[PDB]
Amino acid sequence: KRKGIILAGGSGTRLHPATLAISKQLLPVYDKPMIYYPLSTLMLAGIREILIISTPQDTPRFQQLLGDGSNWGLDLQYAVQPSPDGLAQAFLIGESFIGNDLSALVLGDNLYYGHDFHELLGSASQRQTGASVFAYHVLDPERYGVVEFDQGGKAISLEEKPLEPKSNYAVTGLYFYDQQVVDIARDLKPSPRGELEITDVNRAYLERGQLSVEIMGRGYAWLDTGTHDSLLEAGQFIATLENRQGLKVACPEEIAYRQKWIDAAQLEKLAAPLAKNGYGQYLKRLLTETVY
Amino acid sequence: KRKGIILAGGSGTRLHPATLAISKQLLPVYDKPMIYYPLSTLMLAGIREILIISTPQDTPRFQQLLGDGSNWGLDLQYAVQPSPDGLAQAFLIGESFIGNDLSALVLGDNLYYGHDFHELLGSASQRQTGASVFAYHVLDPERYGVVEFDQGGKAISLEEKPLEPKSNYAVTGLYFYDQQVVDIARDLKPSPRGELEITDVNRAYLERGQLSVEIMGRGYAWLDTGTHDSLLEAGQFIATLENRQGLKVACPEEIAYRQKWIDAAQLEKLAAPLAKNGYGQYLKRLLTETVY
Ligand SMILES: CN(c1c(N)n(Cc2ccccc2)c(=O)[nH]c1=O)S(=O)(=O)c1ccccc1
Ligand SMILES: CN(c1c(N)n(Cc2ccccc2)c(=O)[nH]c1=O)S(=O)(=O)c1ccccc1
Ligand SMILES: [Cl-]
Ligand SMILES: [Cl-]
Repeated sequence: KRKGIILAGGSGTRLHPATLAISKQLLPVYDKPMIYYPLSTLMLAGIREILIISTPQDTPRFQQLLGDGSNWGLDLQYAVQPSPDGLAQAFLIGESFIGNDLSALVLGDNLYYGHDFHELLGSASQRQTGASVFAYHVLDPERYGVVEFDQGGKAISLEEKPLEPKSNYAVTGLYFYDQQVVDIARDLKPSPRGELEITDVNRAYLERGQLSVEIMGRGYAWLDTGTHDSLLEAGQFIATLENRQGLKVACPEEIAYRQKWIDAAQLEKLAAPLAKNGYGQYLKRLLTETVY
Repeated sequence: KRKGIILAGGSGTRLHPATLAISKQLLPVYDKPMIYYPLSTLMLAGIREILIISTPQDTPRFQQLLGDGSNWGLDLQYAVQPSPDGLAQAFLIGESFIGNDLSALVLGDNLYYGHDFHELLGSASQRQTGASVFAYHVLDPERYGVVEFDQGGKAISLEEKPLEPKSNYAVTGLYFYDQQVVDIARDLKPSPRGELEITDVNRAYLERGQLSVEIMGRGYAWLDTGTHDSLLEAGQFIATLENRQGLKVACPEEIAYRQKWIDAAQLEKLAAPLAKNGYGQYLKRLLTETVY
């Protein structure tokens, strides 16, 4: 079975003053808190048992929003990150949560969208050995881990934030790991910046021949929310799809309902308190519409 | 083989004064003229032989932009629509262009986007009998043809712009027809509004048991450009994907290049005149990037 982890840590001061109010991942993308999207993403890969790592100060705030997840058929747990020592520390912090299980790590500020996303996540979640990551063509690969391919399409190198990228293929912030991830991670020492890097972990799988790098196609939307401009862009986007469709993106209640993790009576009950606004009215409509 | 048709007709005065300047389908969605999207859509379904129907006044303008299509591996032809007698008149006007072949009709102001769009269009283009259309969940099904399904998911009725819709499933403006389409069409008389309706044609296939209605999923983007607000929304959208990816949506040159309809020397030649701007630089980069 596969446990999940959301890294919803500090972005420091780089989005202040917006974020003096609350954590980045509490800020909304259009109509719902940023963290609903990566949560919804782990739910879509069929993952029910999730660890949220954030700062000591923001843990309670996430707790208040999300609880223990039992309202939605989930078991949500929390772990505090004291210092921003890199995202590969997620595995050490999360070491007893993980235990002997498989895992998935997602960034709390990435936004995914597209057709058959459920199936793309299934095929990486389905593999019970090695590691699986997604490469997505971007304008600015310097901002991310960057995968290099040989003429045959096989991954041959990874580099973290290179000043001179080998490709425009960025590694997305959504990752799948077998039971080897903790131990590889424990053998890491901090990078020149002073962080435990996810790229160093993925590289170790690569050298073992156990890294699968699947392409996320250009028909998928991968966005993030690292600047005020891009956050804004992300809101417009979702808003446009939602107002077009009469359907929501990353509605956790709906997803749990479609995963069969809660039933129509439980859904109606979550809808009860929110009946006056468009969101509770949306969850009520899902009881009596067939949506393909 | 399958011929294509683009209906890029009058929107009257309903977008004036923007459109006193030029036809709607000449207006740009972000960086390229509206008509590049439905053109690109027919190209993606593997269609090379295309009839553009527009007003007498706009035919030359389309001609000037697009030519005979031979620059892009296409054979583009033109036919004038004198009066706005409905979109089912496309088949009568287009009757000798169609001849004994299969066909596809697309609206000149619809925007499609998503993963495996190429494969969704292939599976309807592949069928050599009957008709195939796509139903897409929308907020406002009153604006469109609306398909009804039975508990099993089978189409059981179609209605044009109903005041009291049976579902939120709109029939998109992208349609595939066998050789029966002209004759069915010739048996149509104008609706109460005074138009030859596409819904009446699709209904006739439905009653013959020869209408396939495939769902276009919520992971696809279906947008249109009927109002100034929505046009604007469509531009933002495309712009967001393009600036994110460093990739274009509905670049006809690129598509013809990937269809193998033109070669790397022809592409370089189309790039030559546009070298100074971002678009010609984009076509040059496609000569030497591998894009999955
Ligand atoms: C639009 N997407 C989506 C989908 N596709 N669905 C339908 C669904 C729900 C569960 C498993 C497969 C499909 C849904 O109920 N809510 C959604 O937001 S999605 O696959 O692109 C998605 C799913 C979760 C988070 C972000 C996007
Ligand atoms: C993003 N899309 C797209 C794609 N997918 N491609 C790649 C491609 C090109 C030809 C056949 C299959 C895939 C492309 O070269 N240009 C594109 O705009 S698309 O399928 O959503 C599309 C294609 C044509 C018009 C509008 C969207
Ligand atoms: Cl794709
Ligand atoms: Cl879908």
